[PDB]
Amino acid sequence: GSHMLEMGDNLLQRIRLVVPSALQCCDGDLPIFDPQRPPARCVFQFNGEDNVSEAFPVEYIMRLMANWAQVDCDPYIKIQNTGVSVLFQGFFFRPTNAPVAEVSIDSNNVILSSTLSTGINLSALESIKRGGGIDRRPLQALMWVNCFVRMPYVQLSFRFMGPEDPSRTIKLMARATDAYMSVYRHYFNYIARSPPEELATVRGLIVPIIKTTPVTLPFNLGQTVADNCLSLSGMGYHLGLGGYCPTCTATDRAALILAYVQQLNNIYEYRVFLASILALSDRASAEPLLSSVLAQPELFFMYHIMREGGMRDIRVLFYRDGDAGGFMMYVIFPGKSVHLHYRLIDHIQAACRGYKIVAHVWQTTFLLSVCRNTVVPSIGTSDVYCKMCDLNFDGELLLEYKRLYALFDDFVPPR
Ligand SMILES: [Zn+2]
Repeated sequence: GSHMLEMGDNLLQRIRLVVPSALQCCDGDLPIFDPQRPPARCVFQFNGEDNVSEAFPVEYIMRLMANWAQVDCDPYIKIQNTGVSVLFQGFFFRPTNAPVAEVSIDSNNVILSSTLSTGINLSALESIKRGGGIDRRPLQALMWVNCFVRMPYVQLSFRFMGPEDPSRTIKLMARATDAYMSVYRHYFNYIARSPPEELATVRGLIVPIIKTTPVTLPFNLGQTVADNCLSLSGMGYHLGLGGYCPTCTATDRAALILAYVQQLNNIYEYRVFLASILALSDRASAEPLLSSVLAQPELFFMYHIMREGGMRDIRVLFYRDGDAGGFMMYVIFPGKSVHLHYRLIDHIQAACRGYKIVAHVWQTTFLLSVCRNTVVPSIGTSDVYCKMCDLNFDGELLLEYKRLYALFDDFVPPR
């Protein structure tokens, strides 16, 4: 009689239970759910507002739904950029032409533009799980989707999470199988009796199973998400999770434009910037060259952000951009290792919108290439040229730029 209505509500309530509150439930008017005839329409919806950074327990919800259904199904969850928010939409079967993300353990990031969407179903999730050798024991490794709502964009990351205490989870599955006497069914029937213990269990999957991921150079920083850091060294090329990176754990558009028009003041701050233009003047007056580089204020933004972020010993090289005109810039890192804090990557991406930032390695030197793909008030070229004449430059600095321009004259950004 009423049982069927109760079975469906118990499901949706347990789903809403495990979804963090920042992703607000926004379901409409839903019908009665028949386990033997699961619906094909959308069964739940959760919404994340702009600037939200939260994780969705995609795998747990999928397996909960598969456990509820008394027939074969392939739970599918669609992740959509609404233009003002991220929208998670759940289904028992993937709609006809719904998208499925092409992700793996190592390539796990997805960036959605405005109005676009991606998705994933339990079948694809399981395939990714068995290809990466992930632990398949129930509750040892479940996938979540970390979302960083950064309108007009939505950043996603498909990550496998695990328990802080695996032994505490092996014992839970031991008590669940005892009461019952796949193995997931034992857990879901047991945990159905204690919503509090179910919440505590899902909220306990908070240990990333893959804290670092390899990348291939050249690496476009546009493939990162807001909490990704980047490490380049003799240990390889890796993306990290800002929260779980030991190095990491250890200014809007206005302030950037304000820094460009106020560069003449605190001339020492970008002494290293002007010294590059001197060294570039030799090879082939310097005033028309200085004007061209200042016509690309994003290049100054990058240099300003790098040093505000602690990367004080960087060097910048300017090369004519054959395609877009003007100049591209190489940020040369010192030494044989570099770590870009996740906050720094976020900053340089926002500051240089319209420019591609790509990490390279050339002649034992790590670098970023900044190539062109809101008006900034122009400054007086002559005002900067005159300050450049009065500035003093040590020979070591000028020789450094001599060696660097000679070293990178043969460097060709793959693009
Ligand atoms: Zn880091």
